[PDB]
Amino acid sequence: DIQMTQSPSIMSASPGEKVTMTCSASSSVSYMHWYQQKSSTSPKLWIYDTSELASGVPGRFSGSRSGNSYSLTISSMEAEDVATYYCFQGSGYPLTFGGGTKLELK
Amino acid sequence: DIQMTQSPSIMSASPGEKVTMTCSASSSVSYMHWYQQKSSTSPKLWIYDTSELASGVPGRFSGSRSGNSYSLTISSMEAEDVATYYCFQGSGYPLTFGGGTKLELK
Amino acid sequence: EVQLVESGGGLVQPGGSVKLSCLASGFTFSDYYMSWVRQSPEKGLEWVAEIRLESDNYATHYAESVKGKFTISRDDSKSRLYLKMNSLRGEDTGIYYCAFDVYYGGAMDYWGQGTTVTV
Amino acid sequence: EVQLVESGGGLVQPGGSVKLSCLASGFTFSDYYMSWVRQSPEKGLEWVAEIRLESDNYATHYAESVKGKFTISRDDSKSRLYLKMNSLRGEDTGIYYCAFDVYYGGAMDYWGQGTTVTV
Amino acid sequence: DIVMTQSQKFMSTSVGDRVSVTCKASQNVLNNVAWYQQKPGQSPKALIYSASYRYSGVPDRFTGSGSGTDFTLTISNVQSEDLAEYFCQQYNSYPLTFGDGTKLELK
Amino acid sequence: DIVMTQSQKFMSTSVGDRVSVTCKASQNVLNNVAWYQQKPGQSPKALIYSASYRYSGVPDRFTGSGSGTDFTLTISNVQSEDLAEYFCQQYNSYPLTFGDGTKLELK
Amino acid sequence: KPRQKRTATKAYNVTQAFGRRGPEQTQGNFGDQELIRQGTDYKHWPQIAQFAPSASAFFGMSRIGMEVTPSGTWLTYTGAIKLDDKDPNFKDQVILLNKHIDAYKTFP
Amino acid sequence: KPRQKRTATKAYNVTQAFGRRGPEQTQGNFGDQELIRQGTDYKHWPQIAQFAPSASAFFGMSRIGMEVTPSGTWLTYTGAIKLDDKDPNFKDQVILLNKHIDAYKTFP
Amino acid sequence: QVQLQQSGPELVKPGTLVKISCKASGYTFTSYDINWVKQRPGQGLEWIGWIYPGDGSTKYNEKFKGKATLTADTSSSTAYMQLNSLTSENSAVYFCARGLVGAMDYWGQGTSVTV
Amino acid sequence: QVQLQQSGPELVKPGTLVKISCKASGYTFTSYDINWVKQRPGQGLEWIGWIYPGDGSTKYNEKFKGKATLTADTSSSTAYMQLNSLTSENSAVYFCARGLVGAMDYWGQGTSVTV
Repeated sequence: DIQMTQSPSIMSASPGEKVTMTCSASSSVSYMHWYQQKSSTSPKLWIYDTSELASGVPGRFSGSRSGNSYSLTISSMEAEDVATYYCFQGSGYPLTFGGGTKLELK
Repeated sequence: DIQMTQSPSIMSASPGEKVTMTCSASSSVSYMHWYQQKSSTSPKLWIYDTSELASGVPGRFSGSRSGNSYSLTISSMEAEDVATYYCFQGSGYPLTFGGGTKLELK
Repeated sequence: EVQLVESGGGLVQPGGSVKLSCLASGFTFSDYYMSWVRQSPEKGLEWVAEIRLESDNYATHYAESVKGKFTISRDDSKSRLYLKMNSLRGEDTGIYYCAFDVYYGGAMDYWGQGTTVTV
Repeated sequence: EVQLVESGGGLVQPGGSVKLSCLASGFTFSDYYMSWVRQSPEKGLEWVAEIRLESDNYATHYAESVKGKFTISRDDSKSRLYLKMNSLRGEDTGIYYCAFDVYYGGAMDYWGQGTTVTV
Repeated sequence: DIVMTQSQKFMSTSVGDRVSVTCKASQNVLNNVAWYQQKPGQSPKALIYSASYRYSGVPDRFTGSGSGTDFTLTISNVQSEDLAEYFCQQYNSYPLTFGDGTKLELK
Repeated sequence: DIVMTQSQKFMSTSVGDRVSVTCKASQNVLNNVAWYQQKPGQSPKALIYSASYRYSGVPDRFTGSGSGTDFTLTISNVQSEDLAEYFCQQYNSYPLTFGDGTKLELK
Repeated sequence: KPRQKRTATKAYNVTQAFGRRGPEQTQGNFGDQELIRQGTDYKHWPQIAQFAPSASAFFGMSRIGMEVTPSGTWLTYTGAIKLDDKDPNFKDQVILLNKHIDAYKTFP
Repeated sequence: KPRQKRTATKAYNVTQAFGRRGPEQTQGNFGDQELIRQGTDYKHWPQIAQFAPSASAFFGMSRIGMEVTPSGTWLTYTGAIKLDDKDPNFKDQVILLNKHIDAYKTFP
Repeated sequence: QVQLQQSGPELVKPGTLVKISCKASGYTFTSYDINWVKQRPGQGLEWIGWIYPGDGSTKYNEKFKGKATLTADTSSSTAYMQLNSLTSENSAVYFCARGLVGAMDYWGQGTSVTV
Repeated sequence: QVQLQQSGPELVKPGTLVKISCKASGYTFTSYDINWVKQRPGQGLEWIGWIYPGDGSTKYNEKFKGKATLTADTSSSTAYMQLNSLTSENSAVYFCARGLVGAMDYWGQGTSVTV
């Protein structure tokens, strides 16, 4: 079994300021994906294969892989980015989502 | 173990015509290197591996790999091509040269 | 071309059974796998279970949090996915989504609307 | 640069023994193969033998018709190749050449001048 | 479900000429289509696969070209042994279609 | 054989400034060169390999660049512990031919 | 295991180990609906597996280069393998290597 | 055997089976002065061959394409394999790979 | 060479179950896939399905699900088909051919049904 | 940590054979090469050669062929160098070092020889 944890939980943000969210994971994680959910809407895919942005995703976002720790780096904060972001695994059958990080403003 | 025989013994030629020389190979020779010797001089190399023209050569010549039979096509004849021409192996240790083809003019 | 819709919810008495259904229209349904995902205010999102094609004898796989008390079935003719439940303890409250991906392998990019289940 | 020079030939009576030489200057002779190629007015070019590097215990490899009566040895210090002959019959008439390749194997590109041996 | 449509249900021609038919596909099907011939009252025989290559036994003068949408079969020097019906099949998304039919006649 | 020539047999500089050396090769050595540092008395360590990579322990102040003939390095800031001799080698042809010697003194 | 020596089976789906197929340079191109699921268990795999380079052949035939960016270091390979036109299996490989090449544009 | 599945050794020299190394598109460029001679017997072979793609990796990562000319068919393979930067053997692999790529320009 | 012999004509009463057989030979049976197709008089061809005599995989088309039931017999390299619609709307002929991934390579004389 | 010890200073009479020792540790001995270099006081470095302990292969530079001789001892991961040409021209220091084929990684202390 694999247990994963997102380090920030209620991290705040300011316009234009860079935002960083780190998802820890165990081994065997091939390519961690990132989804985003807003208030009262269906979840959408935003990062797949840890590097590739999805369809419609603005070029602001970009992923990284520092060893076993994966990271999402919001280049500049915009009004259209206040939502919950959650990490997802895809290798093992016991799939497990992260804990979610709720990004607010200042 | 290996026997190689060039088909034309003494083939005549005319200026601007097409020349075809055929070397057979009753073996599994990977690439058939291909040499040329003129009268009273040191032999020189003319085809590297069954297709490639050598260093310092007109682009007239071109090799082929029609099955176990190998061939050289001379596009147009010229005064600079009256010599002997030999096929050479080099896959197996018991190396064997061909019989040679003597291209004369008409 | 692709659009999912799920229903079958409603108030459930503690310990009862409810059979959520998901209907798909606009693609070859017996070509792709599907899974279910919960959504609760506290525990966020958690994976319920996924199902595989008819080729592998309708192979299933269920999450460890609920090994029993759940069963995914998939009829191929009517093109639906059924999520049968049993003994709903007072923890499974919130929305349920039915999601699938085109490039087989968890990258879910076709979600639905949501079915509300309350104990 | 590369320039091979070979000598040592001459008139030899049947049953005699000669010793051709092959001196090279301009490249690291201790890091390449080398072989001999004979020529006759009738039988064309035939392969005599080759020699390999010091790594493989100075391995040798001779042709079929001339399997015996010939011996290739190579001293690396003076940078020469020696081809010793014994009991030369009437078939060994004509010009002998040294030949070594840069890309180890097959295509011989750096030839020499020629050494004349007559029975 | 992909639909493959033709035109010219009847198309006569002359002997020893250049005739070519067309076959447009609704959804993009890359380059995986195949052309088939069938003489009346006999089983079909495969003409061209992969839209460019020719089967063994199939003579020359039967060429194919196209990619994606408009696939074309070109026959040169039409001879007597060509009066038949010609079809095209797609192979990208099961289920498979076979076109409608192109009769090749004389005039 | 290959000869690697390095001029400026004596170079001085200030503290924390940008200083660079130059080492030209006769034949093409592709990108297979490496620099080394030796302080007076002690044995030399290893600074840069493959002309654009640092070993483990070398501070990031050191960097290198170049390809083919004009291989060079650059020290970002001259510190006290960088008073030594620096060499550049040729790991391609076999006669390895280490090259001359340069120094980086103060002023 | 490093990503360049991972076998794809019914457990590790092809998109689950080699990433999703797409147009990007890093992303792969080969594969159709059946192959990305069955993996090496695909019924006509050996026939398309007769083109997989061996350990030595890959280095011996392909052109290799090293490209370095602030992102890291990459090995770039440019290969070219000819297909025999005399073997009877010639009309067995073109179809297989056409149904699967550039097939990501056809997925819904 | 086909050209894409030949193993090189001290009997079949790399230049004897994979073709003479050169600058042309078809020909390769790896090997410096010894890999083309010893072959898989090269004393530092495994550390280089760990970058050799497996059967499912070559057809799972490369941008495969098919080119048709009057000469015949050709399978074109572009690829990119990333080398990690944390494992110590990193400072064992950049040295070897640089001292063998594009080394045909260094022969006399 | 490669030949796929099929049975002869068959005149049957409505609803009465049918069985159309085709025996393969001259090639490795479990190396290629056998498919079927129908051809109404005047209309065009339309796919039915294929069967591979390995794992017994069989992927029908949407229209003819449940209407046709393919089988395999590796003992004599024979594949046959059972149809159960027989509504005077499928009064046609059927062709049992081969194929790698769907591209039909060879064919056979076929059969002919009549309600 | 990877370290490479070497013997101390030696003062020898002309013509006498000189043996220099270089012991390794904390490293798979058959996984690298032990090479040697010379450094006359004032002059620059120059190559001598390496020895691979496994195959015993030895490649010398042109100048020192027949002058120095290397050897290997897999028993204690120690390599020795024998100098048999020293007359008056080699009052210098020698550096036993390591490294893959080509470049040199971490070095050793070395030792000085004066006639």
